Order: sequence, then C-alpha cells, then structure tokens
Amino acid sequence: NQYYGTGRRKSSAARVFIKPGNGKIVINQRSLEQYFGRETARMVVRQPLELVDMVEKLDLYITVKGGGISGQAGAIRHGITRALMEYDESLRSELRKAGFVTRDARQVERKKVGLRKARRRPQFS
Amino acid sequence: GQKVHPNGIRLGIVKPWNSTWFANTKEFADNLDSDFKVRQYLTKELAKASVSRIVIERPAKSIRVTIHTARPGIVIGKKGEDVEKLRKVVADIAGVPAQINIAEVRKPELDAKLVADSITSQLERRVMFRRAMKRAVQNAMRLGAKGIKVEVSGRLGGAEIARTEWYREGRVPLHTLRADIDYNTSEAHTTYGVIGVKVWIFKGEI
Amino acid sequence: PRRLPDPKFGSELLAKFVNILMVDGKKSTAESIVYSALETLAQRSGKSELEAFEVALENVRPTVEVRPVRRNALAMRWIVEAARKRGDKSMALRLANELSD
Amino acid sequence: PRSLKKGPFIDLHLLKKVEKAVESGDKKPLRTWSRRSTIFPNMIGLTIAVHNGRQHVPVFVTDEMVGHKLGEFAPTRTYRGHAA
Amino acid sequence: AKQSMKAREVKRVALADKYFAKRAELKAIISDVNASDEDRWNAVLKLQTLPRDSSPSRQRNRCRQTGRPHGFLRKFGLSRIKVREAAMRGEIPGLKKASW
Amino acid sequence: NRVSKTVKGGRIFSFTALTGYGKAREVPAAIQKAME
Amino acid sequence: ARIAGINIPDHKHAVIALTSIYGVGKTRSKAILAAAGIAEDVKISELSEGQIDTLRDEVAKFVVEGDLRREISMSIKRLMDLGCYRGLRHRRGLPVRGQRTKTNARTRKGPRK
Amino acid sequence: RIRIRLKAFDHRLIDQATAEIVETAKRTGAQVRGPIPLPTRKERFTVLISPHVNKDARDQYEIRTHLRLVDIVLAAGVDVQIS
RNA sequence: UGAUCAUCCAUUGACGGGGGCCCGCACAAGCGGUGGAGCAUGUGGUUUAAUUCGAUGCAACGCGAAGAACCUUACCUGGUCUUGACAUCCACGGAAGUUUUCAGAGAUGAGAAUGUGCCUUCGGGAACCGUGAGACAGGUGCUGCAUGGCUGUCGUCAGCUCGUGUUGUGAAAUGUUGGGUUAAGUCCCGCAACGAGCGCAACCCUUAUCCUUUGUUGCCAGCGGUCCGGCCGGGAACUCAAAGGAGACUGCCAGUGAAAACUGGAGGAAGGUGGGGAUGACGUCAAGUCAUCAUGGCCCUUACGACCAGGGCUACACACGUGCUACAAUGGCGCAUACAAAGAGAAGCGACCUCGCGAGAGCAAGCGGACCUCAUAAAGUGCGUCGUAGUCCGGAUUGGAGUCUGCAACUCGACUCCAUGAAGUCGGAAUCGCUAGUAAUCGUGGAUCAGAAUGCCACGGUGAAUACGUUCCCGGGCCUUGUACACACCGCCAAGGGAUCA
Ligand SMILES: CN(C)c1cc(CNCC(C)(C)C)c(O)c2c1C[C@H]1C[C@H]3[C@H](N(C)C)C(=O)C(C(N)=O)=C(O)[C@@]3(O)C(=O)C1=C2O
Ligand SMILES: CN[C@@H]1[C@H](O)[C@H](NC)[C@H]2O[C@@]3(O)C(=O)C[C@@H](C)O[C@H]3O[C@@H]2[C@H]1O
Ligand SMILES: [K+]
Ligand SMILES: [K+]
Ligand SMILES: [K+]
Ligand SMILES: [K+]
Ligand SMILES: [K+]
Ligand SMILES: [K+]
Ligand SMILES: [K+]
Ligand SMILES: [K+]
Ligand SMILES: [K+]
Ligand SMILES: [K+]
Ligand SMILES: [K+]
Ligand SMILES: [K+]
Ligand SMILES: [K+]
Ligand SMILES: [K+]
Ligand SMILES: [Mg+2]
Ligand SMILES: [Mg+2]
Ligand SMILES: [Mg+2]
Ligand SMILES: [Mg+2]
Ligand SMILES: [Mg+2]
Ligand SMILES: [Mg+2]
Ligand SMILES: [Mg+2]
Ligand SMILES: [Mg+2]
Ligand SMILES: [Mg+2]
Ligand SMILES: [Mg+2]
Ligand SMILES: [Mg+2]
Ligand SMILES: [Mg+2]
Ligand SMILES: [Mg+2]
Ligand SMILES: [Mg+2]
Ligand SMILES: [Mg+2]
Ligand SMILES: [Mg+2]
Ligand SMILES: [Mg+2]
Ligand SMILES: [Mg+2]
Ligand SMILES: [Mg+2]
Ligand SMILES: [Mg+2]
Ligand SMILES: [Mg+2]
Ligand SMILES: [Mg+2]
Ligand SMILES: [Mg+2]
Ligand SMILES: [Mg+2]
Ligand SMILES: [Mg+2]
Ligand SMILES: [Mg+2]
Repeated sequence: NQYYGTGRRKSSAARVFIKPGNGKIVINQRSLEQYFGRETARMVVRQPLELVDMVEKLDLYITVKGGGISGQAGAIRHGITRALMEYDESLRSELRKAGFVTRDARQVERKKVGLRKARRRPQFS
Repeated sequence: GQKVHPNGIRLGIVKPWNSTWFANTKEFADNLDSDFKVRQYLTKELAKASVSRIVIERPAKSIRVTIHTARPGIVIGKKGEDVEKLRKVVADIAGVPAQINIAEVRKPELDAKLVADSITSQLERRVMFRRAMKRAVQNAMRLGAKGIKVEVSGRLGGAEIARTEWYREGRVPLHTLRADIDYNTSEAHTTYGVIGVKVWIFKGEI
Repeated sequence: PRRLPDPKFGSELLAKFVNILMVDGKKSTAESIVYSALETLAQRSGKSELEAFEVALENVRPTVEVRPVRRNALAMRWIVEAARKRGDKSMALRLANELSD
Repeated sequence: PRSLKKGPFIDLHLLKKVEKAVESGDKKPLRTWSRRSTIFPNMIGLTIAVHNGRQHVPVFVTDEMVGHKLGEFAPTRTYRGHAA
Repeated sequence: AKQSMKAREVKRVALADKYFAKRAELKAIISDVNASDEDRWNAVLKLQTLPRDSSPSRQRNRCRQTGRPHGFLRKFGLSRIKVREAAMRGEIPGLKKASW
Repeated sequence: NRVSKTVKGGRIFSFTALTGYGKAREVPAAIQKAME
Repeated sequence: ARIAGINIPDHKHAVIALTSIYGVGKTRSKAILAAAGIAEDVKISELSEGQIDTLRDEVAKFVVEGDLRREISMSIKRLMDLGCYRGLRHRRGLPVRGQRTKTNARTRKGPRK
Repeated sequence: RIRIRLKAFDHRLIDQATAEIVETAKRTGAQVRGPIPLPTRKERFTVLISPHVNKDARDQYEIRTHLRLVDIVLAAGVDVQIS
C-alpha cells in the first residue's frame, strides 16, 4: 500500500509516494540532504511529518520537477500533506491549521508594457 | 479618449474572422497579400452591388471567396455571367483555383458596412449630413436593431472648422463583449476633403 | 494608507533580523551571517543565543511613544545599520562585535 | 578587420588604376572614391586623390601606410574648435 | 513610402534572384579551405564587379501595402500600422487580442 | 433663439422656439415641443 | 624579490606579485610560473634565490617595462606621424575607436572645461 | 502505423476534424489509438498603435496554433499531415 | 451677456492662499535608486558641405526608429536622366531572355556573340522589351490651424447625459441632490420625479483546486529484464499536454446596521473584485501625426521628380533626460556541484566529432519540432584563496594580434586573445520607483535583424522592509459658498492673500 499526493508551488510540481517504514526520504533518486543544500528547504520537507508525529513511521519516495529550491521544497511539502490526508483524514484539520493544505497560489506577476518589470515604472523627471 | 475596435475585441468571442485559412510562417504573408489584392479587386468591381463582407477560405490548393451582398442579382448577373468572370480574376490574383460564392444580405439597413457606405454615397451627392444620419438611424430601428450609433466627422457642409457629429438610438454597449455589435466605417471623398463615417449596430447579446 | 519561525531557534524575532540584514533576496547568505554571529556572541558571553541577542536588543530598543513591534523593528534596523558601518572584516564579526557593544 | 582567410580588399577599378600607373610610369594623381580599398605595396610613390565626400584629398603613399585603408588619409568631417 | 523607393525594392529582389547562384559559387571559393590563392583572388575580384543590389543584405523589408521601412513584422509582411488595421477587421486568421 | 449653458471645457448651445415654449439641441425638436 | 627593475611584493602570491611588472598580466604571469615551475599561490618571500633567477629568465622571453613603454610609445607615435584618422584622434586627445564624443569621452577628454 | 498530425488556429474546428478522421477510422476496423492533445503554440506580437511616438501605447496579439495527433495501428483551415 | 432677464610637435461654468467630506505609492512609514564617477543612449546647443525630417511642461528627450557601415536615406558634395525609377493609352520597331568585351566610382554608354521560342481562327498574337508622342506620371514639397484615420492626456477617474413630467418670466433647474454604503452615479433608503442611454460591474483571456476524456514526441507507480539510461518489453497510475465539465455566490454561520452593506468565523485549493491582463464614458488640450497611409487647397514639373558613387545622420568647449557598470569581503578569483520558466528555427536552428588559448573553423547528424537544435540557467551550495588595499575591488582607455557577418567593417560593427589598468572609496541642493511573489537582485528567451542591445517586449529563480495615520505636497471626486473671471486666475475683484463657524 502506497498513499499518493501531488504538490505544487510557483512553477514546481512534486509527486510524493508515502508508505510505512523507518523514514527514508528519496527526492529524484537522491537523499534529502544531497538534493537540498539549504536547511530552510529541509525543515520545510519535514514540517508535515513533524506536525503529525510520524517522522520515523513513514518512508517517502518523492519526484519533483520545475521551479527552484524553495519552490520545490514548497511543492514537496504540499504533496506530503496531500499524501497524509489520503493515509489518515484525521490529520486534515491540524495540517490545515499549520497552513500546509493551502496551495500557495502566489506566482510571478507578468512584465507589462511601459513598466521595467511587473510594477517598477521608469524614472520620471 | 481612444476606443478599441468593436469587431477586433470580439473576435473568437461572438464575431468570426473574415479570413479563415491556416498557414505556416512561410505561406502566411503571401496569403495575407493575396487576400488583400482579392478584397481590393472585388470592393472596386462591386462598388454598386452593395458588398458588406468578403470572407476568404483557403482549402487544399484553393481560394473560396464568399461575397456577402445585399444585391446578389447585380453581383451574380444573367446565367451567372458576372460570378464566373470575377472568379477568373480572383484565380489569376490568388494564383490558385477559386470558387466565388454569393451570400445575400437580407436586411441591408442592419448591415453596418452597407449603412456606412449609403451615408458616404449621400454625402458625396451633397445630401445634408444630418438628414443622411437620421435616415440611417430610423431605418435600422424600424427594421429591429436593438440599437444604432452613427458618427460623421470632418468638414460637414463644407465648413472651414471640422467637427464630429453623432446620433444614437437604443443600446450600443461597447464594453459588453457578448454584445453582437456590427461595426464598420466608410470615407466620403468630398470637394472639401474626407468625411469619415462610423456605424455601430447592436443586434442583441449572445 | 487612507483606508514564520526561524528554523534554528524558533524565534521569529531572529527571522525578522535575517530579513533586515538580507540584501537582494539573498536569504541563505543572510542566515549564515546571523547564525555565525550568534554562536560567536555565545562563545564571548556564555548564554543561549537568544538571551544575549535579547539583552543586546534591550539596550537599543527605543521608548511620541514607540509601540513594541516598531521598537524591536527599530532596534534591529539600528543594530544592522550600526554593524555595517564598522571596520571589522566580515559582517558576521561586525554584527557579533556590534551586538556585544 | 577583414578575415585573413579572405585576404586584403581593394576595388578592381582601383587595382587596375594602380597597375596602369606603374606600367606607364605616370605620376598624375589617381582620382578614386574607393576609401575602403587597402593600401598595397605597389601603391608606394603614387599620389592617390581620395574622395572625402566633397573633394579628392591627395595621399602620397608611403611604406608605413601599407595595410591601412585609403580613407584613413582623407578626413570626412571638418572641425576647427567651438567658440573660436 | 515614395513610388521610387518601392521600385528600388523590386529591382533589388529581382537582381538578388538573378545572380543568387553566381554569388553562391564565387563566395564558396572564398570560404573554401582547400583552394588556390589565385582562384580566391579572382573570386574576390568577380564578386565585387556584380551589381551591388544583387546582394540580399541590400534589401529592406517594407510593408507590402504602404512601403513603410520601419515597424515591419515578418509573419504578416506588413508594418505595425497595417497589421493592426487588418487584425481588428478580422483579416489575419487566428490573430486576436492577447492577454495572460 | 439660440441659448447656451457653459460647461467644463466649453459651452452647450441649445435652441428655443416661441411658436408654447420648447427647448432642444436641434431646432425641429424645439418646434415639436413648443407646438405640443 | 626584484625582477626587471621592479621590487616585486614579498607578501603576495607569486601569481599576483608578478602582475606588478609592466607588460605582464594574469595569463602571462601563470605562463611564467608554470614554465619556471613555481606554484601560483606560493608567496614571493618563501622562494629561494635560484628560483627568482628562473623567474627573471622567463620574463626576458617577454617584452616588458621600458622595452614595452618604448614599443607602445612608438606605435602611437607612428600613427600621428602617419597622419591617419587614428593619429588625428591621438593628436587631439579624442576617442580613437569610433566612440561617442557628443557626451561621455571623459577618460580621453579629461574633466569638463 | 498511420500517424495523423492536425494543426488549426481554432480548437472547435480541430476537434471536429479530429472526430471525422477518428470516427471514420473507427467505422472501418482500423485500431485508433486515442486523439492526443499536443502543446498549443501561443505565438505573440507587440505593436505600437500610434502612427507617431507614444511608445507606451501598444496592442498585444496572439495566434494560438492548436495541435492534435491521432495514431491508427475536412474543414478548410484545419491542417492535416498524415505520415 | 457665455447665456438670461605650415602647425600636434439672477443662471451655468470656472476659479479662491473660502468651507465641508473623500480617493490614488499623493504624503507619511520603509526598501532600493537618480543627482557625484566611467560608459551606453536620446535631446538641446554648438559645429558642419550635410550633421535628413518629426516628437518639446506633466502628456518631447533608450520617443516615430522592432535595430543608420553600403542599402535603409528622406540630408550633403559631385556625377547624371527628362513622358521619366513607378502606371494607363497610341505609333513604330521587336520573342523573351543566356553568356561574356571595353570605358566609367558607378549611374551609364558603345559593343560582340547566343536564343529567336510558344498561344495560335497559319488568323494572330499577348507575354515582356526598346525608340518616339503628349495627354500624364512623380514629390518623405507646404498647410495636423482645411481633413479622415490612428494616438497621447485627465484616468479606468466615476463621471456624462437624454426622454417624458414638474418648477422658474427666462438663461436654466430637477432627476444626478440628501442619509448610509461601495473599488464604483456600487447598492439601499428617502425624494416631484419617473424611466432610459453612455460609462461602473458582468460576459472575455490568463493564473490557483478538482474531475472526466485521451496517451505520443510527454509520463514511470506496479510488474519482467537491463549495456543501470524510461535504455528495452511493458503500465495508463502519476507529472504533464488540452478539450469538456465542477468551483466562490457574501452562499453558509455569528455580530453590527434603520436596509444596503460592514466585521469576524466555518468549510474550502481559493473569500469577499481570490491574483494579473484585456476593456478607456461625454468630453478636454486648433495636443501628436499631411514623413505609415488616405485626403481639400497650395506649390514644384529638363525639377522641390528620377538614377549613381562617396560623405553625413556616429561631429564635440558644453547643458539636460533615460539607462548600464561600479566603488567591494552580504565580495572578487579558482575548483567542484544542485534546482527553472518561457520562447525561436528552413537560404533557418545546427548536435556529436576534429582543430584552434579563445572569438571561431572543418566535417556533418537531426529537426518545419512535447522527438532535433539554439541550450551548462545564474544567483545558490561546498571547499580553497585574497584580508580592507585604489586591493586578486573596478574595467574605462589605449597598443598589438585575431575571429565572424557582409560586394565592403577607414570614416562607422560585434566579438576574442595578449598587454594596458582611467575615473570611481556609496554621491550637494534636489529628485524617482515600489504595498507582495511586489521591490531588490539573479539569470533566460524573443521581436527588428546579413551583422550589429546596456533599449524594448516577455520568462522564470531567490525574495524583503514598511504602512501610526490624512496634518502637509501633487493629481482627482462630491457638496456648499464668494466672484468685477467666461480668452474662464496662465483670468480680469476669492477672506484677492465680506468670507469663515465644520
Ligand atoms: C502662433 N500660434 C498661436 C499658432 C498658430 C498656428 C497656425 N499656424 C502655424 C504655422 C503654419 C506652423 C506657422 C498653429 O497651428 C499653432 C499655434 C500655437 C502652437 C503652440 C504649440 C505649443 N508649443 C509646442 C510651442 C504648445 O505647447 C501648445 C499647447 N496647447 O500646450 C500648443 O497648442 C502647440 O503645440 C500648437 O499646437 C500650436 C499650434 O497648432
Ligand atoms: C478625473 N476625470 C475627469 C472627471 O471624471 C470629470 N467629471 C467630474 C470629467 O468631466 C468631463 O466629462 C466634462 O464634463 C468636461 C470635460 C473637459 O472633461 C470630461 O472628462 C472629465 C474627466 O477627465
Ligand atoms: K528609411
Ligand atoms: K487628427
Ligand atoms: K427666479
Ligand atoms: K427634463
Ligand atoms: K504631443
Ligand atoms: K495634403
Ligand atoms: K554613410
Ligand atoms: K563617433
Ligand atoms: K543604457
Ligand atoms: K544617469
Ligand atoms: K585591479
Ligand atoms: K564600420
Ligand atoms: K468651489
Ligand atoms: K472683500
Ligand atoms: Mg522577475
Ligand atoms: Mg521607455
Ligand atoms: Mg505615395
Ligand atoms: Mg538591412
Ligand atoms: Mg602588470
Ligand atoms: Mg516618503
Ligand atoms: Mg550620473
Ligand atoms: Mg504644451
Ligand atoms: Mg547611408
Ligand atoms: Mg491637432
Ligand atoms: Mg452631475
Ligand atoms: Mg450605474
Ligand atoms: Mg434619488
Ligand atoms: Mg468593466
Ligand atoms: Mg473565512
Ligand atoms: Mg497644433
Ligand atoms: Mg508639430
Ligand atoms: Mg512633415
Ligand atoms: Mg547612397
Ligand atoms: Mg541619430
Ligand atoms: Mg577584477
Ligand atoms: Mg531570434
Ligand atoms: Mg515551437
Ligand atoms: Mg582617484
Ligand atoms: Mg496600489
Ligand atoms: Mg462619488
């Protein structure tokens, strides 16, 4: 038995396959600490399992594509929480109260005509 | 201030395209230029024959020109004489086989292009502009337009100072994307110079 | 107008501090400087890294009356501003020396 | 600069001009608009009247000139200072 | 654009097509690794003696309707102005106002 | 009798015709109102 | 050390210290050191006296210092004597390589008169 | 294999033309592997709209070239490449 | 009266420093800039044979130009042509066209060969050329203050009006004001108004969640191998692709309110307009554009038209605007090593491989593309080094040597190599942008384009700070009041430096 969840964050997409065990984390055929360098990334990936108190009770094979380090870590977290809700649906409310079940919909606002970026206007004199 | 073209903004929403072919980049510009020369030829030849719209398809090695005309008898002619000899020139221009189809404009008083052309025709006969404008608005509302706006701009009555004058009747909701607003323009070439006519006809929301 | 915990100590006050120190989005660069500074601080003081950081803030925190969110915001901004001015070689040590003082 | 593979550019009309000047042994100035033509060794000792846009500027060719373009020796813009 | 300037573009297109293969041949000698210097020298002196207007780089893309030499767009063969007019009349297939 | 109301950026010229007493931006409409 | 009339800084790495010679940049420096067979990052103080003689040898292969300054000076002097466009730009103290002079060109022109 | 690539500027038009080839191939007893929606090319263009100056006044246009593949083991302006 | 009653050496507006009530990165709070430096770019000026023309407070000045070496090109100098470079018409000559010769900067002129076909009533040709004719062509010449069309601007601000009725002698007024409310003339209630139109909102595109369909060129969970590569047999789960659906309604709950609405809560991927875009009322400035185009009138017609080469648009005592790169250690350099999105491609994108220090070259696959190619993301992380110096900061400038595109890089390209190593040590007064995936910073792509971005248009990565508040500055909205203003305060008296009392 494997309990699945997709996660998404900016341009990242994360495929998360949870099943019970001792608590290995594979991310694109690499360990958590080889895949992600920054400790902000590695906390974020463990935040959901830390919350539910199932750190050493669930193995995790993760694939992730697109975006960057914080995006992919955010995509992964979304997928782990989505996988946990499939496993046990008592964990919904508490995971939502941690703010994890929300797909962070904030995206790069487009560049626009007459502006240097999305909002930065050229200098006036 | 300046406004979006009513036809353009509603393309693919409620209004269809007038050219409906497919092409890759290599054929695209040549197709546009041949379409231009087709539309130019027919607009000239059928100046008296009340042409509203010239739709061009290009199937497999072909051009299909559909002429939307209020006077199909004038365009078609006797034994389809006139259709067949337009079709030769189109086929010469396009450099491919051509079918000309003649579609009928049943209510020309509701066709924005025909209404605009009528006004510009009258303006070039030295008909008073206010009369021409009022007649257009009345005709369209009689024949069941849900609204009409007519704008005429330039040296109206050969005045020194150019002016814009417009009349509206009914609803003409230009910000409503689902509004079926037929919009077209025409130019009257007078002794005093160019007068522009713009006509908007509203035929309900879809 | 007209109308997140820091991952090493659980203090959002230090998460704010990272953000004030941060330049050009470079948050990981900022985090290293601050943590390096807090461990340095602890070695030359001898507390848990927040207590020394909080005692350092108490001396800067300004009291029209300043309300306590702006107070800690100002303190941290003044610390960072004061630290960046100095002629100690790295920002970590500039920050550690400024916090000590 | 022009690729070494392709070699040096001169205009054919000028290359023929300069050859005819050598053959005959004429020293009357050679009138040319070919500013872009490279100065070759067989130029040396000829005066080449190079167009600058309005006049043909004489260039007595020397050995230091070889490899440069002719138009280097015929300035196009006139400037004698501002406020003067 | 003036009628003469449109006619200059016609002349340049025609000569470019007339000499295209003769230009390609002479250039291919000049680019060649394995060639004599005499044949290369000859080939340089022949390429210049052809009409300048037979070079493709002397062509300016003009609006096919007006002849405007700025604001050209390759996919349509028209300037920005005549692209816009045609676009809004529904005469360019598939072309609609973009938002994203 | 042409009359006028000033507005921001100009004046609205209107017509009145003593036939009753009507008022309109066009002359014939003023007559129709005045006759009515 | 002293190499070609220049007191080479002792507390710098050999790669860096060698750039103090006029006519020797970063790539000619690494070329000298790898040929003479000294590591780039070894300090000039730490080298034994025979090794400096080998560094002095490899620099003699290059044109440097007052040899180069004469060489540079002669190139620029040829242009002006030639009276080519480049020479006129040298003469007048303006940009030589086609740059804007309407604005900018202050490196060549100096500060504003 | 009969491999059918359809392009069109209109998606209603392409799905119909697909449905002709597909259903027709299904009628015969040719094994239709299902119609595959491939990535739509959104080609974009930005033009100045003033005849003179006003650089910030622009229109942005797009041509959406829709793409369909159907494997087998029409309207004018639908493109068809069967290889 | 607006209307009414030689050389370098009383009415409607508008306005008030009159009043009241509001809004917007308007201020404040912040964060980063500009102004100083070097350089890029535009403009003024000056210069020039010419430095083509246009844009000029906000709303001209990296603006027309999405790309001036020739061409473009409109300008200058010189060389040239006169029914003509570009059309129709007529006579007469003549197939078109394919080679090369000479002169000339070329335009062009004088040749000399060669081909002399094909429709075809063997009747003719009409295809495209040339000489001649004068009806005409031609004009980026003038007038944007004769015009159309298109555009800027107030401003995506909440306005602007009409019918009918009612009031006033009338200009006009009412509705549209008022009490709340709203992003909103939004909605509600009151109301001599009752309705309606154009604006607001909605319909449209995109983005955030799910579902169904489909499954290659995309995909790899479970199987069976493995050259350990989704590489292969397979699987249809999942990512994704893109069609069709679902979803957000103040719908639900509670409180406040005289109803509209407001405030908080549930659920939910998303909550109050979810985020972003498209969308620009009546009008205002004789605003911009006769040089995109069109067009009245005027003007030129062996020239203000047309062809050519070379020059100029790249000038440089200088002034101004917009940018880029910096001044370092939150960094530079070296080595090693993670993670994108979006897009383009046939005379095009061009792999692998070989050669070159490198720009590149040679050879040569593949790909009209979810397949192939452009095409290693960079910031990051790790380790090493530099140790606060005008430095291992900076990369201007100049010399030498190349590469590539192109008939051609002298004037006047881009890039590389070696050398050189300027100013600059965070910028006076003043001034700009931004409220969140924003600013800041980091790369990436595209259009124009032979070549030629620090500009423009798009794309992701990392990713803040601060907002107590509306007193003040700027722009704008509503109501009221004064007025000697109506060209409308850039006016000709406002509290004029009688108003004011909320
Ligand atoms: C002599 N006058 C009265 C005048 C005369 C004519 C008619 N004849 C003009 C000509 C034939 C060119 C001599 C005119 O055509 C014009 C004007 C005024 C200008 C002023 C100009 C101004 N500057 C650019 C200089 C400005 O900022 C503003 C403004 N409203 O702010 C303008 O109105 C202008 O742009 C403008 O458009 C004018 C004219 O048309
Ligand atoms: C701030 N925008 C304004 C505002 O909406 C003005 N109405 C209060 C509005 O007024 C008009 O409609 C007018 O009546 C007068 C004209 C000059 O401006 C027009 O445009 C004016 C708009 O530009
Ligand atoms: K041009
Ligand atoms: K106009
Ligand atoms: K009264
Ligand atoms: K009324
Ligand atoms: K303007
Ligand atoms: K005109
Ligand atoms: K030039
Ligand atoms: K220059
Ligand atoms: K720049
Ligand atoms: K600047
Ligand atoms: K340095
Ligand atoms: K050049
Ligand atoms: K007032
Ligand atoms: K008074
Ligand atoms: Mg960005
Ligand atoms: Mg700009
Ligand atoms: Mg013309
Ligand atoms: Mg070109
Ligand atoms: Mg040196
Ligand atoms: Mg401020
Ligand atoms: Mg500056
Ligand atoms: Mg002005
Ligand atoms: Mg030129
Ligand atoms: Mg005007
Ligand atoms: Mg009102
Ligand atoms: Mg409303
Ligand atoms: Mg009311
Ligand atoms: Mg709307
Ligand atoms: Mg809630
Ligand atoms: Mg004007
Ligand atoms: Mg003007
Ligand atoms: Mg003009
Ligand atoms: Mg020329
Ligand atoms: Mg210029
Ligand atoms: Mg450096
Ligand atoms: Mg490209
Ligand atoms: Mg593609
Ligand atoms: Mg200095
Ligand atoms: Mg805002
Ligand atoms: Mg309001």
